[PDB]
Amino acid sequence: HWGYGKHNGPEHWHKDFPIAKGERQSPVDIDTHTAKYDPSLKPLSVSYDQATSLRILNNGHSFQVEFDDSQDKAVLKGGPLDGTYRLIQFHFHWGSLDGQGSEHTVDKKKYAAELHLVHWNTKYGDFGKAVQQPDGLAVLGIFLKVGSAKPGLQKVVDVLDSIKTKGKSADFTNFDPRGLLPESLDYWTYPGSLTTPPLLECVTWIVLKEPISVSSEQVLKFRKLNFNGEGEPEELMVDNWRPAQPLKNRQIKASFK
Ligand SMILES: CCc1cc2c(cc1OS(N)(=O)=O)CC[C@@H]1[C@@H]2CC[C@]2(C)C(=O)CC[C@@H]12
Ligand SMILES: CCc1cc2c(cc1OS(N)(=O)=O)CC[C@@H]1[C@@H]2CC[C@]2(C)C(=O)CC[C@@H]12
Ligand SMILES: [Zn+2]
Repeated sequence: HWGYGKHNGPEHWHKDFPIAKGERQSPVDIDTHTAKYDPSLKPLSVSYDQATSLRILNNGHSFQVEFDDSQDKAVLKGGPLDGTYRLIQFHFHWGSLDGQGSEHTVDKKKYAAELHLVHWNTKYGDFGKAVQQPDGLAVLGIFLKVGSAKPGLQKVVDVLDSIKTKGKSADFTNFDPRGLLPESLDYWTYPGSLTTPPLLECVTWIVLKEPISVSSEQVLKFRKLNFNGEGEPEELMVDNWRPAQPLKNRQIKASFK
């Protein structure tokens, strides 16, 4: 099955998933000089006050914190988006070294990690139907750099010991994702895809310009997770990022001058 190794990594994915070579694949390099300010972009609205987390899961590629999305609680609206998108989960991508790990890049710069807050367009009724639509998902991407600790991340870091291996989960209630957000909501936006198989072209990407800082110890704990299941040979969960893909016939728009 697909993964991030030499024999099953991103350069192999197109064999099982030919859309890997499609017209709106993600991630991309954000060329800041070529991105254009768009006055038509409505204000961006991140409303997470009623977010209800449930569980944290090692999914074999990364780890994810899942939310109760059976009601309109935590939602993303505005910006480039038409309608309302509901938060279902967040997860991260990260490196084996601080100098790599992000999926998007900014003028070719790679960050240590990238947080993805995944939301689905409520007009499609549930997540599985939404991923079949060109405007089905909105993913808010946030870069992580290594510096000061992010206090709001520590509760996540400390439960990772309980989900070391693939398929392990743990209860994870009352976690507030507002503690993972930078000060500014200035962003770049473009139409793209999921960055793992099945690589569906269903995502409006909204990538924040301002990174959050996390500590070396916090990201080190990400790197102690395992891709493997319990009782299997240990494979450290690191470098679970897809590299930048061709921009093709797309323009990246900026929310800011
Ligand atoms: C990989 C594409 C895909 C993923 C998913 C579903 C359906 C999918 O499309 S498809 N075509 O049915 O396979 C349904 C459940 C989803 C799961 C992703 C992780 C989710 C969102 C959570 O965190 C909790 C609910 C989980
Ligand atoms: C649907 C959003 C999305 C979900 C997921 C990933 C990437 C995503 O796209 S992105 N990076 O936000 O564009 C990476 C790993 C995925 C995880 C969902 C649960 C999965 C499918 C499993 O159970 C095994 C693999 C797990
Ligand atoms: Zn992701």
